[PDB]
This record gives sequence, structure tokens and C-alpha cells, in this order.
Amino acid sequence: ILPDSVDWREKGCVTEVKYQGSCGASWAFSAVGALEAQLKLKTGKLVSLSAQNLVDCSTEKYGNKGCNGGFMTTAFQYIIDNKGIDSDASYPYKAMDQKCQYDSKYRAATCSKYTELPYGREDVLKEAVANKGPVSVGVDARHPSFFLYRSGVYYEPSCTQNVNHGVLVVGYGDLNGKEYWLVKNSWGHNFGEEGYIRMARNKGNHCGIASFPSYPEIL
Ligand SMILES: COc1ccccc1C1CCN(C[C@H](O)Cn2nc(-c3ccc(C(F)(F)F)c(SCCN4CCCCC4)c3)c3c2CCNC3)CC1
Repeated sequence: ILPDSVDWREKGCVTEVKYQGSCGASWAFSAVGALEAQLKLKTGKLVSLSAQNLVDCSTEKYGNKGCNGGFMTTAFQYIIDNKGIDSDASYPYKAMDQKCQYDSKYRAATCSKYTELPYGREDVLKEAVANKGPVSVGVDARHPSFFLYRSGVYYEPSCTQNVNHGVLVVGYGDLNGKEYWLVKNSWGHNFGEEGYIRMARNKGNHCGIASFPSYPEIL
């Protein structure tokens, strides 16, 4: 029923890796990442969506704090409420808290709903990644082994299920018997494998990868 491997990058549904710099907007990058894939799936056009738009506009009414962190779910709720999000090109990433400058004239995507997946359920995440597209997730990235990761399947014995960094699952597979989640980060191309990390899959919700997954959909 489900494929052994998926890689949404090969379906033209994933934009280039971005670089959040010293602004804690991983939540914003994870959210736009997931919506970018739905925009391509539904319109055939792959366009980077404005993470800055989320940082400036999906703020304290959404429980978010811009460069001091936030949630992908309430980012999606902002896009829903706002009836749009601007393209990255029109509303570029400055890695700073700014005044909201959303302009409907440069709306590149919309969002009608989002779905949150049950805590810890990697089978359900697998299904969603296969059948719906890239899923926005949280991970515990506060380990040197994570930010120093280069290649292979990341496993960290002291990883917890308490998430603190937003990323985007763009697929899954296995590498010589070790199953993994294919994860797009927002630490630029010099993080990991050209900006991606393969994280242990079906090993007890490792690094809380399936603790808080969510994905948007477009009407
Ligand atoms: C104040 O709330 C308001 C107010 C108004 C409207 C809506 C809300 C929302 C109500 C509640 N929801 C989500 C729920 O709490 C579920 N959930 N989600 C997460 C969750 C997911 C992804 C990420 C990630 F790493 F990917 F970014 C994260 S990193 C922490 C994000 N922090 C840090 C700084 C302060 C603000 C942002 C956490 C957690 C939980 C529960 C347990 N702890 C972790 C968020 C806010």
C-alpha cells in the first residue's frame, strides 16, 4: 500500500534549502516548506513562500514570538485567517523581527486547513508523507551530534521526544537496513547533506520527530 521510499524533492515539490541565521524562525521555514509542496501539487508552480511574512505577522495572537520561536500550526492558522501568504521574492527574509508588511497584491499561496497528527505515531506520519506530502515537524535538536551531523542516519541515544526546532519531513527511506526520515532543515546548505538530515525512523519517536507533526492543505 505505501511505497518503501519517498522523496518529494524528486517530485519538484521542494524549494532550495534556506538559511535562518541567528533568527529562531525554524517554525516559519518549516511551515512555508510544507505549504510550498501543496502549492506545487495543486498549481504545478514551485515558489518559495515568505517565512518573513510569518515572522512579522503570525505573532502574539498566534502564540508566536518571531525570532524567539513559534509554531507551525498557528503559522498555518495565520495564513488561513489572512487569506494568503506572500512569495519569498516579494517579502524577503531579513532574519529579524519587523512590522507586518503583508500585501495581498503579492499573495503566492493560500491555506484552507491544516491537520495535526497523533503524538509519536510514526506509522501515521509515514502515511501522511506518502499520501499528502511533506509534513512539518518538531525535533529535539539541542545536541552537538545533531548540528554537527554530516551524513548517514542520525541516531542520538540522549535525544528526547521534547521538540525545540522546526523542520520539514520531505520523505523517508532506508540506508542499509536503518530506516530514516528525510528532513529539510533551515540551516543552509553547509548543514548535513546539502541542508538535509536523515533521522532515525521507527526507533521510538526518536528526537520527537513524530511528537507534533502537521501539514496544510489548499482548496
Ligand atoms: C499560547 O498558545 C496560543 C495562543 C493563541 C493561539 C494559539 C496558541 C497555541 C496553543 C498551543 N499550540 C501547540 C500545542 O502546545 C502543542 N505543542 N506544540 C509544540 C511545539 C511544536 C513544534 C515546535 C517547533 F520546534 F517545531 F517549532 C515547538 S518548539 C517550542 C515553540 N515555542 C518556543 C518559544 C515560545 C513560543 C514557541 C513546539 C509543543 C506542544 C506542547 C508541548 N510542548 C511542545 C501552540 C500555541
